[PDB]
Amino acid sequence: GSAGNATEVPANSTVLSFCAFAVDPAKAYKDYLASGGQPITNCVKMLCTHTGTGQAITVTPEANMDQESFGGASCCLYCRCHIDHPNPKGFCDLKGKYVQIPTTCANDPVGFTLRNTVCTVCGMWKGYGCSCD
Amino acid sequence: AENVTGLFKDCSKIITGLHPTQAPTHLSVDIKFKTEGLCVDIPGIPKDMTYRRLISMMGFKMNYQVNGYPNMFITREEAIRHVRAWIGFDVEGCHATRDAVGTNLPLQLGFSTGVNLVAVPTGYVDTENNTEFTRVNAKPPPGDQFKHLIPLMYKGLPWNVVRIKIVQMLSDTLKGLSDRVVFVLWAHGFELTSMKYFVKIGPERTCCLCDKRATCFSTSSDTYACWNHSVGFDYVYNPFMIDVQQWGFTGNLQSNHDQHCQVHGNAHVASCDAIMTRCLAVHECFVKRVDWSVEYPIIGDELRVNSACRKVQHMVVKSALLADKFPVLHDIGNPKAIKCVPQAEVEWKFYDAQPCSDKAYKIEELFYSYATHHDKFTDGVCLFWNCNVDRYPANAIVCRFDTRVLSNLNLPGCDGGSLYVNKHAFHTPAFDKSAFTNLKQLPFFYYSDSPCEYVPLKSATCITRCNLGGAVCRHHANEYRQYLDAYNMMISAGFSLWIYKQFDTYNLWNTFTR
Ligand SMILES: [Mg+2]
Ligand SMILES: [Zn+2]
Ligand SMILES: [Zn+2]
Ligand SMILES: [Zn+2]
Repeated sequence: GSAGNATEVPANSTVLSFCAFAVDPAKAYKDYLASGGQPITNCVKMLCTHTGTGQAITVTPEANMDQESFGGASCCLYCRCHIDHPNPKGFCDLKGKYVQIPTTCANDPVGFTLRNTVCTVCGMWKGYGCSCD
Repeated sequence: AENVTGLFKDCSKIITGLHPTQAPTHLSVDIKFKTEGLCVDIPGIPKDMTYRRLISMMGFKMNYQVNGYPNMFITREEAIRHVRAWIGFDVEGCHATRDAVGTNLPLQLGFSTGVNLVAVPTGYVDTENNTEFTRVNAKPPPGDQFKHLIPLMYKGLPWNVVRIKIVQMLSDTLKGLSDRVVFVLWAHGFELTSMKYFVKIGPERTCCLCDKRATCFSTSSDTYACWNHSVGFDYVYNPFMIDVQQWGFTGNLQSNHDQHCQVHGNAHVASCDAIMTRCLAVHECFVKRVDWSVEYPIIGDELRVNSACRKVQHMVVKSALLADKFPVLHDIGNPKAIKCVPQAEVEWKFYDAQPCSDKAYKIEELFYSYATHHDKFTDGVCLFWNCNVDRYPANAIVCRFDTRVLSNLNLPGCDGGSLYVNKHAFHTPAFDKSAFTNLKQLPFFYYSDSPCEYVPLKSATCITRCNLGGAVCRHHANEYRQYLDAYNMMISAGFSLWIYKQFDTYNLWNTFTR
């Protein structure tokens, strides 16, 4: 009986509990977006120069004028829902680093993290995009 | 400003907030990085290398509509449709004293079944790399009533163990009766939280290798399964639940239960609490008498019981009329006319508490009580066929259900009562010797008045249509064999046959002689 520290706000209550219980936390969220549900909010937002590397994985925030900067351990769904990681054992990619997303698609940065995967060539977002291809 | 949730509360005793990365949310990040509503990176002030923060799972509050995803909570109506999907669930708990504080963990998980599973305090804990399911220190809740939970802290058992134990105990209890589960609970919240551990969720799916919808999920290898063909399945794939207290009762569960049922006492053991939640939910819906609008698929063996019910009724009460030549027969517990023996010169009088709108003029409206009604029915004979009452009148033919016996048909109820279901399930009082005090137990016999017509079976007890001989008369010898077979089925489904003390097989022979 708090006596504790609040990490979360009501608007996200429903979604997270859903994704928590799901056998497929990925699909669960995805579908929820379809249901007319609001995407995750309150994830950690950076005050940045907006110049820097465009790269999606950064050790310190690097944003393009187009992209915006996020703590990103907030934008990792499995970190955010406190459930196991897609990686078999056991670790997470987005904890201990930062992540950038185009400002338009930064409405739901959590999905954006799941939806796309960064190439090992330029270490940057694929399709948002790559000098490769 | 601003609004916050009990859900995912950070119960750690850590005084510092979290580095903007490795922090779960902007609410979490420490003051030091926050400016102008934004959060900002300070290479200068380092992220924790090693930390353990307990995350509270409480007030899970899940109400959502997804087209592919089925509601976890069900309507009062929809919960009636599925009964003995019904299992009472109340989980005692413990709080974290030492490494962190502020949330609650499952200690003893109670069930409507006597079963009690205990667990070692286990909670979700956050580290730099991952969220990690692990043991925790915990204390018994503060009250003197809770002093009995102390020993349970040490006892057992690994959660990966428990969730399989739950699924098997749930698997074998529910297998024959239903295709799904519903949990009947008093405090919606805590036991939803306890559900995090064993339960998973998702759009409906079919049992793997099997025909029907899946109850269970196995993590070991991605699979789905039902109650039937499933073991080594550690999870529950799509449970259902409903909150009784959500129905507007005034008091605490113990008060509400204790009025209706004096059979369930109090031990604060978690099962007792989860029994009481069914025992009371049953009463609420099913002591309201015999709603005929509901429809319950039958499996099984019941249909044969259904017919054998009528067959043994017809014959007994026929003979009973021949033997003792009653002027009048008082049928009690007959909503509709429906004479069990269509044709008898006997004056047939109908009584029930609720008459059917059709055939209402034929029936007299009465609630039977031995205290009021022993005086009045003296003349003739009385018939109660599955009309269950306090102690019965001396002159009587009655069929009552014995709660005590167990079939896949009937389920526990208040108080000592069982709730029997084939269709139109009727909750019934508890089997009591005191009600049969005047009547005597009815020995099996077979009576046909007929002309006669592989191996012969000769039976001392039957009034053979022809007893001159052996006499195995291939029509009766076969017909007796069939009736005794469907009679031994009705008694196997646990019905009881009681008759007036006066009745004697012999008086039947006199109808034969001519
Ligand atoms: Mg409870
Ligand atoms: Zn993560
Ligand atoms: Zn690339
Ligand atoms: Zn009771």
